[PDB]
Amino acid sequence: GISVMVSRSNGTVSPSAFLEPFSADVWVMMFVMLLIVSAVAVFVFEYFSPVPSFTIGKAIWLLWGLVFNNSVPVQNPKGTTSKIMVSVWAFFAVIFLASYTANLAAFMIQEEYVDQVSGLSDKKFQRPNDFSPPFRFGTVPNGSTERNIRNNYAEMHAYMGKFNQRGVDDALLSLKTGKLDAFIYDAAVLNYMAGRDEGCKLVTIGSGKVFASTGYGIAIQKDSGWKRQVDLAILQLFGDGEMEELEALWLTGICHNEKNEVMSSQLDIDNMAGVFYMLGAAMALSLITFISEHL
Amino acid sequence: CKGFCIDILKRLAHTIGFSYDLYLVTNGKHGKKIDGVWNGMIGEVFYQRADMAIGSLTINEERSEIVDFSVPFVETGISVMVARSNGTVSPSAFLEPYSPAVWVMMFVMCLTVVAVTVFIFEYLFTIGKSIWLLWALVFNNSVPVENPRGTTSKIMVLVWAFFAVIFLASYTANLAAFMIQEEYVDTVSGLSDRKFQRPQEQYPPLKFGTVPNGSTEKNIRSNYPDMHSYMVRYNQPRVEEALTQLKAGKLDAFIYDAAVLNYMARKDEGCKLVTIGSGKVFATTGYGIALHKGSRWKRPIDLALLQFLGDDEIEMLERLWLSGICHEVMSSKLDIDNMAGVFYMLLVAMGLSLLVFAWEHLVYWR
Amino acid sequence: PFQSTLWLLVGLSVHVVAVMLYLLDRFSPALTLSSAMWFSWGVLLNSGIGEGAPRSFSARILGMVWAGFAMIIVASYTANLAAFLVLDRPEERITGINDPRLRNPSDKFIYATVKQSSVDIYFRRQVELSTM
Amino acid sequence: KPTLSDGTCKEEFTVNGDPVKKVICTGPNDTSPGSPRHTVPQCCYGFCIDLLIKLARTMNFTYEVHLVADGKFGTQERVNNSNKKEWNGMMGELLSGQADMIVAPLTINNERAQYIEFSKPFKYQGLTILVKKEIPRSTLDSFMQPFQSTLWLLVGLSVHVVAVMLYLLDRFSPTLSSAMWFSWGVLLNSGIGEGAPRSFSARILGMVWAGFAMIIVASYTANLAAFLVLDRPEERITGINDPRLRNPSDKFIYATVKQSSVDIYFRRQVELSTMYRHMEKHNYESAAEAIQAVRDNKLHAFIWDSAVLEFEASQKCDLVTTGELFFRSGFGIGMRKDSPWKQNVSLSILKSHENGFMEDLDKTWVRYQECTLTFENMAGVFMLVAGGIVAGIFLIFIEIAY
Amino acid sequence: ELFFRSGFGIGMRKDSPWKQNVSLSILKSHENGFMEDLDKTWVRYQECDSRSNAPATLTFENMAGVFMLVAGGIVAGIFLIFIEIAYKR
Ligand SMILES: *[C@@H]1O[C@H](CO)[C@@H](O[C@@H]2O[C@H](CO)[C@@H](O)[C@H](O)[C@H]2NC(C)=O)[C@H](O)[C@H]1NC(C)=O
Ligand SMILES: *[C@@H]1O[C@H](CO)[C@@H](O)[C@H](O)[C@H]1NC(C)=O
Ligand SMILES: *[C@@H]1O[C@H](CO)[C@@H](O)[C@H](O)[C@H]1NC(C)=O
Ligand SMILES: *[C@@H]1O[C@H](CO)[C@@H](O)[C@H](O)[C@H]1NC(C)=O
Ligand SMILES: *[C@@H]1O[C@H](CO)[C@@H](O)[C@H](O)[C@H]1NC(C)=O
Ligand SMILES: N[C@@H](CCC(=O)O)C(=O)O
Ligand SMILES: N[C@@H](CCC(=O)O)C(=O)O
Repeated sequence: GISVMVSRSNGTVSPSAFLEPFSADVWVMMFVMLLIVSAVAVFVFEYFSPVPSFTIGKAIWLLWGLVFNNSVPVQNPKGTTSKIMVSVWAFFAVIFLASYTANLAAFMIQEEYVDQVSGLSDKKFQRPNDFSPPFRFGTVPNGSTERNIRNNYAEMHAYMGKFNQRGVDDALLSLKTGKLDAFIYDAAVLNYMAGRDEGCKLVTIGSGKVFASTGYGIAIQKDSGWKRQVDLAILQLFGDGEMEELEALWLTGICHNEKNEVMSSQLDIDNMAGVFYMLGAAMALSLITFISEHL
Repeated sequence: CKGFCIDILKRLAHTIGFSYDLYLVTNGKHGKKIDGVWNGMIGEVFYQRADMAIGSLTINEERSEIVDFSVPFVETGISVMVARSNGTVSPSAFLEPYSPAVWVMMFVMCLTVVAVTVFIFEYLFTIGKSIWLLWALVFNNSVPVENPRGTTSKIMVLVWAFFAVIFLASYTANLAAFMIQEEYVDTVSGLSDRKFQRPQEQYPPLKFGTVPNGSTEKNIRSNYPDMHSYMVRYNQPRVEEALTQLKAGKLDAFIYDAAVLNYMARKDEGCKLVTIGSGKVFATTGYGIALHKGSRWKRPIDLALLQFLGDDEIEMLERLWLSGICHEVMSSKLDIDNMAGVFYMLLVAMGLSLLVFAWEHLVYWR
Repeated sequence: PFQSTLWLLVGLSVHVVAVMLYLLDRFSPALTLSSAMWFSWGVLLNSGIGEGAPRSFSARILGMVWAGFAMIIVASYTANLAAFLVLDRPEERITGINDPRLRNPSDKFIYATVKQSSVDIYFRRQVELSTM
Repeated sequence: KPTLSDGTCKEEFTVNGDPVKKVICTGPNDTSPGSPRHTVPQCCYGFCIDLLIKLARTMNFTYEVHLVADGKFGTQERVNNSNKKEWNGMMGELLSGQADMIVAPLTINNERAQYIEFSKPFKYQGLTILVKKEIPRSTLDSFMQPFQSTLWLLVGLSVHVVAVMLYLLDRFSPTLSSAMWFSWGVLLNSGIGEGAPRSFSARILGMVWAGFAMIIVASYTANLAAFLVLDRPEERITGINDPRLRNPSDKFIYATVKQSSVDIYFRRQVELSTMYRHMEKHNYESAAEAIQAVRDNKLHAFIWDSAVLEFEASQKCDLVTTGELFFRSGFGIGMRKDSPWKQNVSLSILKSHENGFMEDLDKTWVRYQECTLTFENMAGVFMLVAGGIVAGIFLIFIEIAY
Repeated sequence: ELFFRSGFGIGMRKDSPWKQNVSLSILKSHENGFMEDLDKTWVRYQECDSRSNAPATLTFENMAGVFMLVAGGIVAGIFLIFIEIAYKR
């Protein structure tokens, strides 16, 4: 058919990767549990027991500083029954924090990467003159894979003129260098090249996706007499299983590009973008409360 | 009749040329001596009631003195098969995921810094109050500690605080990597273990047995007479009947030839039966075709069997017939035994504390 | 993550270590018995309650090793919980036509197709697969 | 090994304390490698020699050991004139009358089985491939793998900007030193400083800031606990039928030892003609030369006996074996067809298998040798401590002067 | 994995006048996107997802003992109050 090749080096990180553990319930409904224990301790456990002042404001600060690891200065209450309640809550923080780390490591062992393109109808191919420094793609001329594009997508055929390789061997070199980003060719060869490349640095878009399914064949002379006898011979090889052996002997590759397990990843600003914008809401959240605090 | 051995027989008759007529023997099995006579596939060849005895026959020394075998085509010995136990990990993994040099060098950095942060406090705090602080940051701030009062002494502990996070965060990462992928620890060794030779000297009486009237019993009787007398009470009349005993929990180990136990250990539902030694074989003697001691067919057969091994025709027959599924790690709870390594760390400290207590107490007297 | 027998031993080990901290410090040349108890729990549970601290040098070294046993037990807990979430995966499935369960079928396994179709013709002209 | 000046071999002892048994070997000094050489007595000892002394006592004969002249194992070569075929090496001296027995590792074949009679094998084995281990361990030299240099550029900027704001909201509501020490305390989790958010505005920003610190540490641990598991730079040959072997890529050089039995195995098959001709121009003369080539990266694979390659793997500890056995044929003592010792030799090998005698010869001569984070991968985390001490000292002199 | 690859096809009797133009309309339809459009509407509407490794998220029903522990201890201290004051009384 027709397939597209890419470099697989850049990939695409997954933003907002920290709120997947737990859900919108265990986060939100923990605050009310925080506010209940704090209110009960100050007004019942501490007030009605013997042994300067322990208001609600310092109590919520204390119980907030144990869930996020003991890091902030606090004040501890008095009385025997008050410390028992605080100690139990500290045993809830250990379980809550420990499971969060263990669960997060599970999601980053079995992560999945997405392609930068979806096919031959993506806007990067159809309209390349409206983006950042434009996408680079090209194909070897004088072939079937160029005649099909020239009839259906003549708008992008003109843009493909500048990028025009002169061989499959040469085009695979410029992909690793960076002179072009995509290579459009036939699917029976690009699959073999990707499966016989060291380091697994070349992959096919769509995990083996075709777009104009037309197989090979023998070009006999027109109105010949050998056509029927050849067809029955080819159809006989399929029945005996003599075609799979030939594929195993010649068309076998070693790279496991089918497996999507990315060999580790490095966190960057784009990857770690949600955490900073979580603080972004707090940049003006206190500033908004600054004006209302006067009244 | 069909099988792995029969496919060998058809090729030999095709590549050499002769006519045969198989017939099952009813007198015995595999051959045995009753002090004067032989019964089975060996006695018939010995008494000239047949010419060859193809099948699963083991090359021996007692048998090879009356009949002549051929080139072996399948390896075979003795092995022990036991039920798969719970996943066992090394208890010493509490301190293993590191190096002795890391902890040897761990305290040489602290000893220098504690002196520096105290000496620099003289210019504008005892040593005992310095070790109690800098060491405490390593295991997370959870113990009351004194703090300095200098605009530069606070800077040094910031550097130490940064190193504390890296050490703790990395330690819990290596431990997960070790407990995700690992290898199971074996339980028993082969026939030379102490549970077999003298089983009556341990509180749990190990239960094992084998099918009588074979070659894997004559081997045991003439080498380990002490073990043989104990196995008399534990005998089974069939291989499949003995396998249910392991499933039912009655027996603990089954001693049989390796070429059969390996097949039974692969063709299984759930694959909870394993062979001790990960494929350990004792007294290695392959199979063979018995002949008439003068059969004159020995040389053509041997050159025919050795020709198949030159090609890969025998290898194909192994893939077609002798192949199975689930030829690994287990999620096991920690339990006391696996975590018992770290409890010994505290035991030494309790004993060491008393000796230091006696040192201070006695020197104060004088 | 931990067996029920191991958790009860951790709780029992807190009192035993704490009880002789008071004995060790008092006899040697002052923290009350109840004040020592808050010290042991605070270290294990990471809570920030209490103020009592050991005074004797011999008493310090015991309450100092205990702060290392508290970190190991917590660290081992989160490493095992990362093994009950990523290691729950068995492996048993049919792999193509070359699977042993198909070449040599048993009575417990049953497979079939649709009568009078292309698959019937495929399984007749091949003589090696004459057993299924 | 060479003998002493006196003439007798050195007296050595085993680990248990049993002296080893040695004989006198009279072979060529260097097997004439382009230059003539005479024969000098030497010392021989090993698995097969220890087995030879057992047969002499049992069968009551006398022996004298001499090495092969050229040094090969045996194959059939054609004379230049006509097509007269004669054997060469250790296999061609048995038929010529210069030897009566061969106690050495000889694979039981079919070509040599038509001229001599072997015995029941005394060791079952197979063929396997040998490669060289690469990338001994992950480097991890810099601890900043999870967070690129861009992260630390602004994370350290984030603590300062949040610190100055903490001084602003509380002050102008119904200092710098107090605010700065509190901000760094949460990030690194150090119990220092007494500054607290007394005002309401400073509290709401401080509570959120505590959440940010926990997230950074949690992400750091998860990345390090996931990168270690997902570390697999696959380079294994996976035995035979690998695409890199059936179809050579002109950059993978693999060979074996001349003559021997691997050459016979590859020449008979016609589907292996495309790979036999590749290594026909790279075959070495001895196993010891091929092993050294692997270490020096002048060779990439080696096809030889499993019983030998699995002894060098546990000794060198720098190269490893990989693949699956694909030619099962044991060893065997070779004799002429008219020898009368054939039956007794074969009956004295089956008995030793079942007596446990051939387990002592395996423990003594084969199975005795078996070759985390550590200092490496964390040298960077050590220099910051020293750098902090050195940098801090200079500021102290200014502090004293201030 | 697939082990017998042979596609479909419109069957016609031998000596049929339509045997050429039927086989030329199919080739053109492949290259015009028509047969990659019938696949979209009739064969390729996803309805249920698959198992990409074992990703597990934690919900409230997963954490019952943890939250009932603090809720089960808030009443334990109330009983302690009635006996803590009893020490002075
Ligand atoms: C192989 O062993 C057999 C049996 O041990 C030997 O045959 C015996 O040889 C002794 C020698 O004098 C005779 O007295 C016996 O009568 C023989 N037969 C038996 C049954 O013992 C045979 O000689 C050995 N082979 C060689 C080459 O010596
Ligand atoms: C393609 O056709 C053009 C025009 O005929 C010719 O110049 C060129 O050499 C051909 N081949 C390639 C690879 O462009
Ligand atoms: C073994 O042989 C004895 C000989 O009498 C016989 O009684 C016994 O049943 C046999 N056991 C078997 C074949 O399992
Ligand atoms: C073994 O050899 C010795 C040496 O000549 C000789 O006495 C005889 O052949 C044998 N001795 C025995 C069988 O006692
Ligand atoms: C097929 O097309 C050709 C030209 O378009 C036409 O002449 C012919 O009649 C067509 N076939 C049939 C069966 O009508
Ligand atoms: N598979 C194509 C190669 C040429 C091309 O893709 O341009 C053909 O044979 O026509
Ligand atoms: N199958 C082997 C062993 C039988 C057994 O262990 O009883 C034989 O024929 O001798």
